[PDB]
Amino acid sequence: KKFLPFQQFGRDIADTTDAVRDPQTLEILDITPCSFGGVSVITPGTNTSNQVAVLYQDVNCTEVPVAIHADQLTPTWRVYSTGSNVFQTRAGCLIGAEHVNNSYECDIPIGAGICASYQTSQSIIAYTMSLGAENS
Amino acid sequence: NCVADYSVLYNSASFSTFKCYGVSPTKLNDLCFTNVYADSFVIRGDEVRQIAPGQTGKIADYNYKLPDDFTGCVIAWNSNNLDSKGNYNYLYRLFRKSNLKPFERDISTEIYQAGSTPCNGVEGFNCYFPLQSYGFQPTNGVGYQPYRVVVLSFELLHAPATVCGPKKSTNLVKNKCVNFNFNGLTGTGVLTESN
Amino acid sequence: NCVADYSVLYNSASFSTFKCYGVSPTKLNDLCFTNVYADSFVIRGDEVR
Amino acid sequence: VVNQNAQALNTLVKQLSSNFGAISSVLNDILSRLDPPEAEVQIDRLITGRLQSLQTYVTQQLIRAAEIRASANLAATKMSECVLGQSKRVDFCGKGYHL
Amino acid sequence: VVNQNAQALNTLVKQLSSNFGAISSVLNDILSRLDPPEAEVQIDRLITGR
Amino acid sequence: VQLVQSGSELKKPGASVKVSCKASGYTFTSYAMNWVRQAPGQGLEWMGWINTNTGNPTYAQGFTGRFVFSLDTSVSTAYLQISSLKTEDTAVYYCARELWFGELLSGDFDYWGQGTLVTVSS
Amino acid sequence: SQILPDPSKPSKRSFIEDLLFNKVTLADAGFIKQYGDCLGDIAARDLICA
Amino acid sequence: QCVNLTTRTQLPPAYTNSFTRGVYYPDKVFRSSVLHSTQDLFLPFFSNVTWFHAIHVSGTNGTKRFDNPVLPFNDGVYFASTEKSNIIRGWIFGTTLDSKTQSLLIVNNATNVVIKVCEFQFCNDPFLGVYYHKNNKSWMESEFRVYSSANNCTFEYVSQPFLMDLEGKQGNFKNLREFVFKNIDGYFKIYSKHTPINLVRDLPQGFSALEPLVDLPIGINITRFQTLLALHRSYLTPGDSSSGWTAGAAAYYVGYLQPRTFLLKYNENGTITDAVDCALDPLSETKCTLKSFTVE
Amino acid sequence: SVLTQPPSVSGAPGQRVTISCTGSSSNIGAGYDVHWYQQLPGTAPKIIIYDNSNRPSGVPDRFSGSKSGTSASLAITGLQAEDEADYYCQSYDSSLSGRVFGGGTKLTVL
Ligand SMILES: *[C@@H]1O[C@H](CO)[C@@H](O[C@@H]2O[C@H](CO)[C@@H](O)[C@H](O)[C@H]2NC(C)=O)[C@H](O)[C@H]1NC(C)=O
Ligand SMILES: *[C@@H]1O[C@H](CO)[C@@H](O)[C@H](O)[C@H]1NC(C)=O
Ligand SMILES: *[C@@H]1O[C@H](CO)[C@@H](O)[C@H](O)[C@H]1NC(C)=O
Ligand SMILES: *[C@@H]1O[C@H](CO)[C@@H](O)[C@H](O)[C@H]1NC(C)=O
Ligand SMILES: *[C@@H]1O[C@H](CO)[C@@H](O)[C@H](O)[C@H]1NC(C)=O
Ligand SMILES: *[C@@H]1O[C@H](CO)[C@@H](O)[C@H](O)[C@H]1NC(C)=O
Ligand SMILES: *[C@@H]1O[C@H](CO)[C@@H](O)[C@H](O)[C@H]1NC(C)=O
Ligand SMILES: *[C@@H]1O[C@H](CO)[C@@H](O)[C@H](O)[C@H]1NC(C)=O
Ligand SMILES: *[C@@H]1O[C@H](CO)[C@@H](O)[C@H](O)[C@H]1NC(C)=O
Ligand SMILES: *[C@@H]1O[C@H](CO)[C@@H](O)[C@H](O)[C@H]1NC(C)=O
Repeated sequence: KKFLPFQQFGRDIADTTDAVRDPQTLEILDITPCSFGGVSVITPGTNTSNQVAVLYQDVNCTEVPVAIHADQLTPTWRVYSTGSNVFQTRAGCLIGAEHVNNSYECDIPIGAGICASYQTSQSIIAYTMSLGAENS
Repeated sequence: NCVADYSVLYNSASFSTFKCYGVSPTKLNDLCFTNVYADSFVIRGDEVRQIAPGQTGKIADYNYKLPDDFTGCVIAWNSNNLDSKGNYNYLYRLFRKSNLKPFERDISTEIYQAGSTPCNGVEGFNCYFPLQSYGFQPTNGVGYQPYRVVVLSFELLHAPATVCGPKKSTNLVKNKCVNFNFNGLTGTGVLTESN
Repeated sequence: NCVADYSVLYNSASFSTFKCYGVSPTKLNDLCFTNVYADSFVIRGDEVR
Repeated sequence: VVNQNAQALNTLVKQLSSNFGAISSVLNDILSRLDPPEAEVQIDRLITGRLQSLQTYVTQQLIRAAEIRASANLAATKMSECVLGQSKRVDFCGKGYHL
Repeated sequence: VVNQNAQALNTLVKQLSSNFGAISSVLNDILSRLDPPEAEVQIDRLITGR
Repeated sequence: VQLVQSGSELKKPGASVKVSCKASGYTFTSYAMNWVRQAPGQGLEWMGWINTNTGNPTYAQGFTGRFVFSLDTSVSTAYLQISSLKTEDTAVYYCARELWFGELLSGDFDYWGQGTLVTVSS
Repeated sequence: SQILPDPSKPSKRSFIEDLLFNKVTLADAGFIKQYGDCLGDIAARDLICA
Repeated sequence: QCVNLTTRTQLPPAYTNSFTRGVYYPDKVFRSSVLHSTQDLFLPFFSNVTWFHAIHVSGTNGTKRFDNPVLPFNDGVYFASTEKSNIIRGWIFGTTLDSKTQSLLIVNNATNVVIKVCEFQFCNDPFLGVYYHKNNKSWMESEFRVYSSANNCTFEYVSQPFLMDLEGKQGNFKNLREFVFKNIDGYFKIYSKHTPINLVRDLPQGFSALEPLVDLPIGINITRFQTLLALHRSYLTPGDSSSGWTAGAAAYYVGYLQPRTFLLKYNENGTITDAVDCALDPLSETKCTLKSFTVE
Repeated sequence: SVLTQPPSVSGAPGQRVTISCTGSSSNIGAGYDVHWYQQLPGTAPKIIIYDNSNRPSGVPDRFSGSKSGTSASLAITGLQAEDEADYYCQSYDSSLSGRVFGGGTKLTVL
């Protein structure tokens, strides 16, 4: 952004600061907040089971411990922010879901054709939905 | 564990300043009170506004701080004929490394320093004794005469109360809509038996 | 060209009237005020209000 | 229909616990601690908060009533066609050739 | 439908620019400028408007 | 507090075998790890213990060299490795939990594992 | 016989209609003579009284 | 006067797991059959709690572990103790503990419970000496060394006189005392509950709700705290006052609170039976947001 | 082993049988405690008495033991059918031996 000379800071349509200038080196910066509160959880009924999987909405699986600051949280939050069963899709990042190549009828919808269900050694699986039986 | 007749204090002319925040002064005798606490000290008179909650100042930050949810009353009156004589016994704190928490005191007399000087009990460069006295004289004008301040703090309906107003307990009536009063808790309705 | 802390003016006893509206006195030094106008006069003691 | 009505009714009841910035959420507490020269500045915050909750509840009830109105009109149309006669329309009176 | 959704979202974003009688439309300036006893009075108006 | 060990193994003489022990339900670095063997139809023998903090083993008499004690704190699983297996090494090996009290250990084995059966035969 | 009403039950509901009535549960306290209670009742602690 | 303690085995402490402990009543308002959210200082679920021991084992050398160290005092602490001979006799709270800033003292010297907030010149190693004679079977205490001076004081509280057993029980721990200390607006709020238990050598697994015990308007600045312990002297411990002693088996746990969100469950009897930590795991966080302990 | 145990004991159901144990001045005479373990056939050993007098949680009141200087003993009261197992004693000897277990004693219930 060509900051003509003494024009220092910036704001968006919602008057929140998006650009600013360092008062010492006169360099130009861009501003993007970092809070995150949009978490989603895919779980079966409590009368059925107690296993729980969590979807991280619209965030990459490689940037989870920085956006949520998991290292300053409980280890239970850390183990659900970094684990073996970590999957990235169009909807976001899933941690705890067991990705499989099979296709079944949708049980718990997530988005972008991704559905989860409880499968037996019981665990929460994640799979692409099936439109139906192939026919000709 | 008493009955507090508040109608002998605010109606009297002995106090030149009387205001309350959590309750109205006229509605003090119809409520029951839990854990009433009384604080008392002497004020030069021109900083009595700092005793009010949510106010900045020397006495508020470093001598006596009130919380923002302070439910109580502050009582102030002139005491020039009683405390002044050049009375140097009434001291107050000027400096501290941090602002005081609400409802706390600091009687430490360590030597304050305002830089990199490692003063150890010596009033060196920018090293000061943290306490000074007013020096109340009878010839002092308004704003410098000594003012005795009494602060009351308490809780409301948090527990079975021990302090109550000077109101007699009437006979209990039931099965008709009446204005009840249970230790300061008022309302209207039929009071039904229950087990 | 101020590096002056704003707290030193009102912790002294040399003042009599000091009440601020737009900026709270507790964080005067925490904000940079670009430029400051300094106006002064002498009036009677009952005209302070 | 049962659960949304129960949830909205419980949300209506639980909204009285909010003080909306006042000293207390109990009307009798303000009336017993304050005088009408200075109690009315605390009452109207509870008036505005509770009235706005009542506006929100009735608005949601009106939207839900329109949804039931669409379903009831569909149910009356299905009753007047599938029950009172035979419908040539496809997949209206169930899947397949309706009898 | 697309234009109605875009207009509604743009109006929702633009409604944050209103101060609703407060000294400023941004909460950070009020928090960095005022003590909490009057900051809460500003936040009441801002919260009510939003 | 569970002490899950590995399964049963059948090994030839002169070979090497590794035995793992999973611990859970407790702070693994707080308690010392102990290993106790038992020949079939015989008494229990204590071949030593290994600290969970520093990982230094402390073998008993006759178990030096052939027996290796090791662990790692990522999974918190103790390891028992035996080299140059002979016929007299056929025994069940048990894991014992002992609180880390200091340089002098107590005599309280509160929890024991299910045991690991190793048989050396041709 | 499953859909026609039967004279055995006091109500004129059929077997299918009786199954439909029993399969509906309420998360709130039900509408059954609720002002017969909440008056002279010791156990006046429920959702429909409040 | 003051005497230092010798022949002790100085060792670093250990850690253990606190299974949903430290939950206390946030207010004195009766609730029943309702889930109530709250915003207050609490012990987070499955947190690391520091382990301390006061155990002198038998043998030639043994391990004379007698740990009463100075520990930091955060915005809130959680204290739990398993006792069989009433070894823990209270705590001390303050900032410097050298008669430069005033400090408070909570000591139970058998007969009375003493609460004093004075200018205490605290000892380097405070302890309480209990003597066991052999001419008869008395278990009196004759040593009281907690502080050096009590020059300036501002608060004083003495409870009614009573008696306790002071007996050297040989069995396992049977009394579990849990404490929660807070310092908000000069009010030293204490939450406590005495619960019988039958364990051996660990913090028990379970849930408990601590009732409010007493509120102390003190108004002092507390940054550090230390725990008082008892001491046994008999004919089996020869030497001077610095070495002729034995510990007597006892243990306690020290944990730190944290500003958290809790979902509290009240049963039909009006007692807290379960709690949900809203910042522990996404399952309990969803339970907290949905305000349901169950979720379809 | 340094700790010496009887080979086997027998007794009727319901009466009292006492199992003895002897050591030396370096294991029991040195002041170290003696622990006792019960091992059902095919299962892991289970300690029933620790610190010479104390029963862990869940242990029935029929089990009791004591020590007297160099020797130590354990007592069984009210024998039943489920007590048919092998009992093992252990303690701490000096540093040349460390932990020393007993010889084992099979208890017979007629
Ligand atoms: C117990 O030992 C400690 C040292 O570990 C003694 O501590 C004194 O500490 C002050 C400041 O904390 C020093 O100025 C003194 O010089 C220390 N004393 C000595 C002798 O070095 C403590 O005094 C000892 N207790 C007793 C009763 O002597
Ligand atoms: C401020 O000082 C730094 C340090 O010398 C220098 O790099 C920078 O260019 C200066 N900025 C201005 C605007 O003078
Ligand atoms: C709940 O679980 C029980 C068994 O634990 C089962 O019998 C019952 O049918 C389940 N209920 C539902 C609604 O699935
Ligand atoms: C699933 O398919 C991917 C390629 O799309 C393959 O790499 C992977 O091995 C497959 N997994 C299974 C279990 O078949
Ligand atoms: C407890 O400490 C261990 C290491 O000492 C650490 O891995 C773990 O995350 C800690 N847990 C908590 C709740 O602090
Ligand atoms: C145990 O005590 C004896 C006698 O004081 C001493 O010789 C020996 O070194 C001690 N043991 C250890 C490990 O220090
Ligand atoms: C006998 O016991 C009493 C109290 O039980 C005690 O005060 C006294 O000192 C004891 N006798 C001797 C000689 O110590
Ligand atoms: C209390 O402290 C003062 C110093 O501020 C001192 O002069 C006085 O002697 C102290 N009181 C007592 C009883 O020692
Ligand atoms: C209490 O004492 C500590 C010790 O340095 C100090 O940092 C702090 O400002 C004091 N006040 C409060 C309120 O913590
Ligand atoms: C509740 O109180 C009743 C009456 O004392 C008692 O019988 C019952 O055991 C208590 N607990 C529960 C869970 O009902």
